[PDB]
Amino acid sequence: YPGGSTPVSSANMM
Amino acid sequence: THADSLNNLANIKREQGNIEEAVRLYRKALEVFPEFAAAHSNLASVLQQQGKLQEALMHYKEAIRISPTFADAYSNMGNTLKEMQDVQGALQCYTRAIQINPAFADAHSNLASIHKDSGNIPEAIASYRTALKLKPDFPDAYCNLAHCLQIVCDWTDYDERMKKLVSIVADQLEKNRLPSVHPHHSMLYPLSHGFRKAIAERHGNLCLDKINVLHKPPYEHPKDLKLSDGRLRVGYVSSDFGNHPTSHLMQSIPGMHNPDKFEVFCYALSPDDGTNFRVKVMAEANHFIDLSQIPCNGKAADRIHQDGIHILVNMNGYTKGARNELFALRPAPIQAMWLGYPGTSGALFMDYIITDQETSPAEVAEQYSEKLAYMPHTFFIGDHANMFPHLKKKAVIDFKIYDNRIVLNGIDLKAFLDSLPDVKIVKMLNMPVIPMNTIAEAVIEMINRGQIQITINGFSISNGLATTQINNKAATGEEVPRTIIVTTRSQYGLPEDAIVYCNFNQLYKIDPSTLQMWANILKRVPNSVLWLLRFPAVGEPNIQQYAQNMGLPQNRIIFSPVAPKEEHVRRGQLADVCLDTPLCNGHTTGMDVLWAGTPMVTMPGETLASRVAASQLTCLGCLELIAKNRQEYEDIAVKLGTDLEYLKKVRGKVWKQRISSPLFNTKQYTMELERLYLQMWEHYAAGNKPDHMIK
Ligand SMILES: O=c1ccn([C@@H]2O[C@H](COP(=O)(O)OP(=O)(O)O)[C@@H](O)[C@H]2O)c(=O)[nH]1
Repeated sequence: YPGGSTPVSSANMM
Repeated sequence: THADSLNNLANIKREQGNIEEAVRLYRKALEVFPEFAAAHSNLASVLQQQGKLQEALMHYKEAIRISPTFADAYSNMGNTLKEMQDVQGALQCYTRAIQINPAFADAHSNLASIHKDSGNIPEAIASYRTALKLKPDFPDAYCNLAHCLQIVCDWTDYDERMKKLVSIVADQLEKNRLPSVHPHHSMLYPLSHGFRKAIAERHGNLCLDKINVLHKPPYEHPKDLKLSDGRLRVGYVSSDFGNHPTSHLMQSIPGMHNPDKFEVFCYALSPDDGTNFRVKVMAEANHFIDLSQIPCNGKAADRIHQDGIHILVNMNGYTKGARNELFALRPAPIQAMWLGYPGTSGALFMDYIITDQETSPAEVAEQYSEKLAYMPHTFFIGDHANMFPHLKKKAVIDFKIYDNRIVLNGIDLKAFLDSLPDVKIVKMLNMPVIPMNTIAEAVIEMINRGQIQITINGFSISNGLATTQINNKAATGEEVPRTIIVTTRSQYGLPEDAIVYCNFNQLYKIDPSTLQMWANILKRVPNSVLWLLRFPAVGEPNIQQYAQNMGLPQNRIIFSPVAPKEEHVRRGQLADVCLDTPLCNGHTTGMDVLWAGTPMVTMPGETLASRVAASQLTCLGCLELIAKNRQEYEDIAVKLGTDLEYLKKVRGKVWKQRISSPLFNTKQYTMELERLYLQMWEHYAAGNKPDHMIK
């Protein structure tokens, strides 16, 4: 969120 | 010339797979001729692939000195710094590479990737297009660009884009090169299930290749439970023990395991982030092991095997922070995919995927490399009852009876209502209603003036938009709020007299067909708005343009900023109905919306990711919200928006069943998980290879 953070699921690097 | 032949020999032994001899030979080349740019650049690449990044850096530094026009070395060194998490350094290197050779397609793509990974999608999009200008045939850049376009809902030439993606993957699989579409993204594009599984398998193979060079023998696995005093040793491996959706789902599970029959080991792949989520899992697991401190996958796998793990649980799959090499080493006799990754690992080292009959019907077992292992209701779970107990009950203020215009929630809400004279109780538990009098005016005045909180009869009444200013830990879901919180349509600019259809997912889950479905629904329900999130903000103007092209005025769609965790879940109470994305459902997001008591309409597809919401709804006991095709999805959505008595009945069902069904019951979930674990174990103990556990 603006001013903070909202972690989400995301892909690993490749 | 002798240095030349030495470098040649090194290359050969390298291709053979003998990396140690290759290194020995590159070094011999350097010994003979120290200023050999190619030997340095080759040895650097090799070291980089071995995960010896600091060492690779030394040689990249040599190469760039010797050959100052060596753009390739700058670019490659950039890749190494990126892997070392030196983001500025890597960018500096890509920038130099493009300055040295402006025609260098790869370097633009790598620079685009830094912009992407940093969230700056438009600059990412700009650099990928430049790459593709330079090199039209460039799978990595095309596919990475496609994902950027997905994130911001840019659907220019979408159908041809989707066809090209499929064609690119077909060609790469055929020519045995690592596909440019990431397995975690493969559900977004119309690839066959065969292709999606094959992409996953290619990633699994990457892990196997990495661990094969450790030349470790297979591990001897326990054959019974005698050394563990009759207890099954279960290891949960995750990079997400901390502030992350994964912990928001399962943080209560380790401490709910029955210690008489299970011994729980949590293997963290991430350092401690200081949050209560990490505190909780560290406090409640029988054992907590910080593998972030053990970078070597060989030493880390040794650690897991030494602990005597019977069932090792992969909570990452192909997501950030994963170390699937640990599973490729097979330190445990049974390894299962669970919860974190919504697709197949495609990998031989994974035995099971924990799922259910709604998510993964036996008919589609072919989509998975793993054997199916069914939980009896849904495999999905969430920690909402523990994190957000203040949302178990609600009261409303009648400001003219609506249940979602002006809402109160709090641990002490009953006591507050009891201090109030003229409260009416509408039967559904029950919904108390506060009349539009003095107390109710003071509340709306707070909201209108942007005031943070007020006091009424000694009770703390908080503006729901201001939680970070009142208690930041309550805002993120690390603590239960200790004040009474007010949530209202006016806080978000939502119409007081219309039906609100919401969807709080990241925008990448929406596609043209989905938005068209939504547009059709809005057109059929005059007094209605669609409520979406700036997730990210740069997606907003793309959605709006497509909506306008569909004949929807700007005011049919309302955007809100992404909010802190607690506010996000709490404001779901303001919606009438959630319209789930068919391409990739709400998963965590679906649980969030249901905890608010908001009916979600879904159309399950064929992939795991497209069927999760229907599984949640089925467990919940709301079969009527599951559509078999687009027309039924629209008809269901429109009936909820227009038959107000039906709407009331359905919302009432959701509201009651989030408690009375198994959906949010973490104790029941843990116990069913335990039953499944024992099935897996008895099967293996009797000397059988994994088979479907579909009771
Ligand atoms: O305004 C919002 C919208 C979402 N979320 C959270 O953001 C995360 C989204 O993660 P992801 O995309 O992986 O969700 P999923 O695909 O599982 O639904 C979830 O934890 C939501 O609870 C949030 O905190 N505030």
